[PDB]
Amino acid sequence: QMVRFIRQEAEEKANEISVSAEEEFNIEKLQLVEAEKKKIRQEYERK
Amino acid sequence: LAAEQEAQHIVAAARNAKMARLRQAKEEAEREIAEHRAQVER
Amino acid sequence: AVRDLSNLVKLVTLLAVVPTSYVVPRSSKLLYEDLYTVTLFGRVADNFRIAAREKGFQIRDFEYSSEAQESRNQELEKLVHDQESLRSSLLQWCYTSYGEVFSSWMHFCAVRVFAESILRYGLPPSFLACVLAPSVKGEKKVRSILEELCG
Repeated sequence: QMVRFIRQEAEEKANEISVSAEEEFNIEKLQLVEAEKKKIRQEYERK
Repeated sequence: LAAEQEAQHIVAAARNAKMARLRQAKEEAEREIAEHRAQVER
Repeated sequence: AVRDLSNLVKLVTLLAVVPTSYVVPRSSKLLYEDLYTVTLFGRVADNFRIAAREKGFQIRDFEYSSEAQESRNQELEKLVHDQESLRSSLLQWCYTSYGEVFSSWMHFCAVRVFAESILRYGLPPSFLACVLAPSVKGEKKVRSILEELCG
């Protein structure tokens, strides 16, 4: 009843947290590539 | 209760989120360096 | 109704329902007896509500924590100490004040008697009066004796 529903909700929260883990890994992967263009611009052709 | 076990799994996944973000940041630094190296080598 | 934390059972809440089957572990009985407890568990709010105030017996209000009950007991001890102070030490102070007031009233009466004597005799201080607490017939006898100098 209520206990089983709470367990299902917490399992959904665990799934959401794991999805957030994967999303944060991909977010680091994208963000490291992001903002590199300006650094290369000031570092490579400015030099 | 199953709720306690599911909450423990949720806490484990929450910790794994912080773990995976930090783990992926270092590896993605390599991708950023690779893009910079391609731009330089050109 | 009040100060029910002193009889608390310390998932469960202070209810003491004075005149339940669910997936939650209702197989329990709280020790909130001075009242009685009912089968309830905090895993399901519905079970606790049914066992406390949903129907039938009503949940009795209690002090938030058993620490509140302990503080109430300590304040009761301090209040009893203050009342005992007011009833023994302040009572002795009141008795001393009553004795002082009696002495002051006697002094004022003596001053008034001296003034009355100065009015009815020589101005310099000189009195030969007396003070007592006789009955009404005693006052009549005193008046008969002192009718020579009556107001």
